[PDB]
Amino acid sequence: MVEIAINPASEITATSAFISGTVTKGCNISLLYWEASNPMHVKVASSISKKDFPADISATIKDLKPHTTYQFKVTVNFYFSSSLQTFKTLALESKSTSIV
Repeated sequence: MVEIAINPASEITATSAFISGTVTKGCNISLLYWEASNPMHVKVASSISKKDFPADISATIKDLKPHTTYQFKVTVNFYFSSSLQTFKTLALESKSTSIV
């Protein structure tokens, strides 16, 4: 009886990513993210209580492990889960300035 839209992650860096979703048709909405190898170690990008539908939830999750695969979903009222989206962080990278 509820519809959830989840978007692929954008603005992905070595240690951060931007995840978003939308609920279209007092209820809780949460962005839940975790690294692929540890779906138990699950963190919360955002928690909002909108009674107003449709609803947009966004969060720029920081402090991520470089070069690591993460997954995130959107959960409504703690039991109604949407589908998964998958992304992987970048590794650390520098400004190499060679001399020739």
